[PDB]
Amino acid sequence: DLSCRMHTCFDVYRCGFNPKNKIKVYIYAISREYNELLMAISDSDYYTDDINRACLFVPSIDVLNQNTLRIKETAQAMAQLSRWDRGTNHLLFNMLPGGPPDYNTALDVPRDRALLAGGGFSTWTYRQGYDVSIPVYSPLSAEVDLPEKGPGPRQYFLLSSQVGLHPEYREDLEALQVKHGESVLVLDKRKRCHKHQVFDYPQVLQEATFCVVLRGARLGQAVLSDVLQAGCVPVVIADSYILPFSEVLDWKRASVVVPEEKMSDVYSILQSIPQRQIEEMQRQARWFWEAYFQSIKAIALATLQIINDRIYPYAAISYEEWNDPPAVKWGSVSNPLFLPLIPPQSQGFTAIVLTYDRVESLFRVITEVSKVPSLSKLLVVWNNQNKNPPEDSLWPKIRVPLKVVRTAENKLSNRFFPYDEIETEAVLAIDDDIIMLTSDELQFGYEVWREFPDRLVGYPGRLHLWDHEMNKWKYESEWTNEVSMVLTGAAFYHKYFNYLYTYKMPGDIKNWVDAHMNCEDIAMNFLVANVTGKAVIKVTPRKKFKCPTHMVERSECINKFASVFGTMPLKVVEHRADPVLYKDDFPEKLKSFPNIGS
Amino acid sequence: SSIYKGKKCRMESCFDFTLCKKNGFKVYVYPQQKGEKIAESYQNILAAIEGSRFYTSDPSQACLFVLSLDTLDRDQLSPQYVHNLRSKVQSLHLWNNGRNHLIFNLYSGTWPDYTEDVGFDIGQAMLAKASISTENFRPNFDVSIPLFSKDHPRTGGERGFLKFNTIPPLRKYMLVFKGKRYLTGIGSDTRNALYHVHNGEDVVLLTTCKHGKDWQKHKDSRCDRDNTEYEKYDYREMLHNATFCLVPRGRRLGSFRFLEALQAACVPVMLSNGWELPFSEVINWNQAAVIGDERLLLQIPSTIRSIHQDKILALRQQTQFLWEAYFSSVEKIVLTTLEIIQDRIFKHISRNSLIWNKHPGGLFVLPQYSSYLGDFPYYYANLGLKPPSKFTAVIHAVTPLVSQSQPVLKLLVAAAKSQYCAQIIVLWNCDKPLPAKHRWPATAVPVVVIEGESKVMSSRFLPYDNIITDAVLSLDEDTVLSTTEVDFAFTVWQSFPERIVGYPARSHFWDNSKERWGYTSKWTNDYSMVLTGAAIYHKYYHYLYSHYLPASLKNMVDQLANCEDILMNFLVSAVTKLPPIKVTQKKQYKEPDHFAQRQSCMNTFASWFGYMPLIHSQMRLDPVLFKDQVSILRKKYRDIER
Ligand SMILES: CC(=O)N[C@@H]1[C@@H](O)[C@H](O[C@@H]2O[C@H](C(=O)O)[C@@H](O[C@H]3O[C@H](CO)[C@@H](O[C@@H]4O[C@H](C(=O)O)[C@@H](O)[C@H](O)[C@H]4O)[C@H](O)[C@H]3NC(C)=O)[C@H](O)[C@H]2O)[C@@H](CO)O[C@@H]1O
Ligand SMILES: *[C@@H]1O[C@H](CO)[C@@H](O[C@@H]2O[C@H](CO)[C@@H](O[C@@H]3O[C@H](CO)[C@@H](O)[C@H](O)[C@@H]3O)[C@H](O)[C@H]2NC(C)=O)[C@H](O)[C@H]1NC(C)=O
Ligand SMILES: O=c1ccn([C@@H]2O[C@H](COP(=O)(O)OP(=O)(O)O)[C@@H](O)[C@H]2O)c(=O)[nH]1
Ligand SMILES: O=c1ccn([C@@H]2O[C@H](COP(=O)(O)OP(=O)(O)O)[C@@H](O)[C@H]2O)c(=O)[nH]1
Ligand SMILES: *[C@@H]1O[C@H](CO)[C@@H](O)[C@H](O)[C@H]1NC(C)=O
Ligand SMILES: [Mn+2]
Repeated sequence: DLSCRMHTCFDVYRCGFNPKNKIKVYIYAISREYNELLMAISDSDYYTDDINRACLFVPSIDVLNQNTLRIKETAQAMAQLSRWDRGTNHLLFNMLPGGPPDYNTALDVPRDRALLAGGGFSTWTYRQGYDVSIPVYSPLSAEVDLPEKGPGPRQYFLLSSQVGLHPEYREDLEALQVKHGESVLVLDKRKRCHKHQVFDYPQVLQEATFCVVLRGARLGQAVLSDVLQAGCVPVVIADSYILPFSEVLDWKRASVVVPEEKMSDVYSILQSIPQRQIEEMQRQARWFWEAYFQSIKAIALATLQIINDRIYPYAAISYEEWNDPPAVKWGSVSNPLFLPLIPPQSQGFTAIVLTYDRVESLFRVITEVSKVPSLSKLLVVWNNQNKNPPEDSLWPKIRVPLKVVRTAENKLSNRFFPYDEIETEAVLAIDDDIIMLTSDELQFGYEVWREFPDRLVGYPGRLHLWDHEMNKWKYESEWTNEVSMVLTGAAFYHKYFNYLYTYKMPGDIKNWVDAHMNCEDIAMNFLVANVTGKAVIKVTPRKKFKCPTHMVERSECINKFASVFGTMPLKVVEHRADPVLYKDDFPEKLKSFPNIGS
Repeated sequence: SSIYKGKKCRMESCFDFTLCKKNGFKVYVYPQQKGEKIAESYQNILAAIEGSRFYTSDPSQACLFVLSLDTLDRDQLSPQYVHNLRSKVQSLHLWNNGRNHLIFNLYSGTWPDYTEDVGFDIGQAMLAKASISTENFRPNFDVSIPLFSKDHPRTGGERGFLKFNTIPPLRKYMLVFKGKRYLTGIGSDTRNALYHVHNGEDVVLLTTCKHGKDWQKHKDSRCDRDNTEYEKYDYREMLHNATFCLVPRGRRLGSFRFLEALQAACVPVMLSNGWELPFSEVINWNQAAVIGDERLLLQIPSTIRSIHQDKILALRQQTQFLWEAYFSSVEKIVLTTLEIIQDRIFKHISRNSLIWNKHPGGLFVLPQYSSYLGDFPYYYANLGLKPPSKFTAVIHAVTPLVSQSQPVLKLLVAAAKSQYCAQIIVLWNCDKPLPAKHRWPATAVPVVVIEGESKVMSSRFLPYDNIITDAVLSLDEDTVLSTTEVDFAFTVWQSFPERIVGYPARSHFWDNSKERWGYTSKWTNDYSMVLTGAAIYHKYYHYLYSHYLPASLKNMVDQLANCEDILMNFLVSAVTKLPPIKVTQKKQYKEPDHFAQRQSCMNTFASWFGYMPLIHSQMRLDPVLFKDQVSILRKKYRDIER
């Protein structure tokens, strides 16, 4: 029944909510492909033994092949399953939905309400949020392991390798071949022959840039998996057909679809695709093959994941987790603070000051930070467990709240804890020996942070360089025309970065920095560049921060951190954000920040 | 096509593709008869289509027809319902059984058993209905539009509500609701069970039974208690103090509460089962809203508490983006509908899901330019791609080449010496003929000269096929630069490709003494416009200026021979929602009617956009060690100070 959607057909009384947002699948106690599918489902986390606690029922009946189905007997068995209950939450897998009399592009069994996962779906036989479109599994994907050919130019531009196409398709393809020649390599009747010349059928597909996929019957051909494996960008010229896993996969980035009527102009369409897009489409096709088309296990897992995402929409995996290749995933960013919002100056920032035996200079920090107009709250992290904070009469009188937090352990990570006492978005993490920053400089730093609230706006200027002689990264601190790090001696950053340091920093970087009591700013910059994807922004020309075996440790820190991340997430820029009208022949009163100079 | 020419209509059967058959995809609106009452909402929809770039006056050229009859309200009891519509639309000569017709509808159904009674026989026309159930929605044919009132802005924007993004992303409450409950009829089942989940601490579900005028007759014991608590809390103050805003089903599947939930930054938890969410064909709603089944109403607080902080942060930001991009005003909605229709004609020219569900959005990303995501300045981070290292220089010449000392010559060689330049294009828009080939000084990069067919200021922003780099260094004839300045600007652009990187910063402001926008060029402590006279920007903005903007604005720009840079900055700040980047301390990059024309242009552009998309910023990107007391042998960009 086509009028069968989740909100009415599906019975959500069976899987309401679980701490792990994974639906449960039960399998009743036969082609080898279906045996492999059942084995793949059984070894997954979705498998459960209790019938009562299950939400999806997958019968142990072969429905992939319809040429030898005996539809009446299969329907009788489906009814006889003794738990059919009008097919409320049952799932059926299919790959050849067609009939010798006529091909309906769907399974011909009654299946009054059951979920269907079939290879061939038209937009008329498809229920949007109910059915799932699965690839037509090709045994050639695993039978022959084609070498992983790198993306690049190919001998042929357009190619078509299908047997028994309709005569109109053959006529159009031959017309294209005679119109262009030496590029459109149309092939005819596991080996292909053009004209007395033989190509290896799995491997000829590796010799072409674009590959033609047509519809002869069942609306979905097994050649799509082979085309994806060979890496060529598939061209589907089926008029009304939805590509497998179109719900979660972005086929616009991995294929070209042209209508059957507009087939004679396919070459002009394909020539409009730039070569870079061709390489990206080839990479996406290979990724789709190795992640979803490779084996019956991958298809079954993808189907179960899609259905689980339908059942638990709030816990569905991301688009990038679906259609980004692992190389792209390592190179991707997925910035968490992406919304282009400019926080108002009515709010302010919270200053976290980490002090350790600098009481005389600490009050100087308090009276220097407190002079800025936009300070909201001052927070001091007393990290010394042997000396108590001075008397509350000794603390200076300031316009904003000041509170002191005792730390049970001596760690450099105590600066980066997400304290609930911080109510604002911005954090000014400043060391206890930072006095040279004027009020206007701090205000300018905050103002620049408002325009760039997803980065690390620091005042220290650092760099890292590559030592060719030693084949290792080298920490740099000399005044150079390149910045890769801004130290947390004076850093504006989102409190989400504190949360990330405390609960998401990869490896034992937090533990290692705590152990060695060094290199916390480097780790923070590394995390910010890894999660945000864009380099830090250094502000002001000021470089000196002290009015009155460590460096090799910093180099070792950089090397270890690069080892942990597996790459250098840091980026090199030459951005010294300055106030506009800086050092101009303008009156000082009208300037926004006429107190920056070093 | 004969079998499925009915309720099963699709775009490949009940839609004639041959009528567009070109890059020109036009929409036609029937004339109004000056004898029928028209609701303000349908009039706003019509005005938004007519003011669009899809609007044409020729029924032969267009491939999309819009009725002038009000089909928004089909409730027979509604005051805006129009009687005798079936015969009135069947008598139209261009109807053709409604083959390429878009019908806008917001309400349908009478008092008992509200259904999709559109009134007349639509035939083959795809209806952009508001509250569409899932089983009555044609997937690749119909467009599910939001339900909006008559007060929805025509062209402006509410600009969201989330002005702070603070962690943890939680607020005072967790679920909120305040709306009427119906004691008789259909559609109040999900609203009569909210007292079960209501707890009063973080799950506050308020209802009132006062509906119509006879609500007192059917009231029960519970209504007295519930109505007392109704006045305790304010609805507007309640949506702004909840991480999640419950959006249940009223009489119909949709409601005004969805858009208010999106605007208030609270992630909507929709309890309307079988609701095709607005623009669901292009928008992934798992990223901006929580879809809760009506049957599992008691488990809603548990499933809500199970949501993690990162998921909530993403959901809030995504719902704010969706509001600001697609649902903010009526023009946004109708343009989104038209573009969703357009993407279904040429499949190889379409917006991938990464375009709709990410900044800047599908409105500002036109696949007719390129379907490759790397050809846009917004998706570099989402891929593993770095900005291209080469740029193309376009020089706008309006004066004849009479002497070898003219600034256009020294500027052409200056850009060539840069290690990043790929080529130079000299747009010769002068009355005199083209100069001799030997007059061009020898350069490492090729130089291509194009004589403009139409000598208008909008020709400098055309998408020329001679530009082989994604970056464009746009210079005027009187632009004075050094190679170091170009190198620095391009390097700074390499970190911010989606913006405009240039020297001459100009600002805008509001003049209360005249109640209008004002253009400022004096040295101010802040800027929001850097002119295109010397600026680096992605070449997709050329296509955007050429196509996206209306013909009226570009024609006015051509007529006054001004305001091209202002309009470009308007478009860039609108697409990016970010301020432009000004680099270095360059205050003058050159050497009363101009200012008035610029200010009138600014007001006109603000009127067309519906708001001011320009955003202030008081920072500039200067080189490290600029005017710093270091030995001059260590700096890289020495000549910038000179
Ligand atoms: C042309 C001319 O006259 N130039 C003069 C400058 O050269 C001079 O600056 C001097 O430059 C030295 C330099 O190598 O950059 C600098 O050495 C140190 O500079 C910093 C001083 O604090 C050190 O930075 C520290 O590094 C730590 C780290 O994490 O690695 C941080 O934790 C500290 O917070 C940070 O202070 C830096 O490491 C030192 N350099 C090296 C190679 O170790 C000199 O101090 C400095 O005098 C200025 C000074 O007036 O005058 C002219 O401009
Ligand atoms: C952000 O940090 C993460 C780690 O927290 C980085 O992910 C890691 O990236 C490296 C570099 O590609 C991956 O190394 C590769 O590993 C595979 C085997 O897994 C190996 O075959 C390759 O030769 C290469 O060494 C590493 O696996 C990956 N880690 C994980 C868990 O995926 C990420 O790249 C960083 N992002 C940026 C922009 O720096
Ligand atoms: O055991 C310690 C020692 C120092 N610090 C703090 O770490 C920062 C860096 O110390 P500083 O640069 O003053 O001297 P260094 O130890 O880095 O040579 C200062 O804010 C100290 O208060 C700390 O948290 N724990
Ligand atoms: O206290 C309230 C209740 C509702 N509404 C508005 O009423 C509309 C939907 O609420 P209502 O209960 O009136 O309609 P229903 O939800 O029953 O369809 C939305 O625009 C709400 O913003 C409001 O402004 N205040
Ligand atoms: C809702 O938030 C506003 C802040 O904008 C606050 O003034 C109001 O008191 C809050 N509502 C309640 C019921 O506390
Ligand atoms: Mn120190």
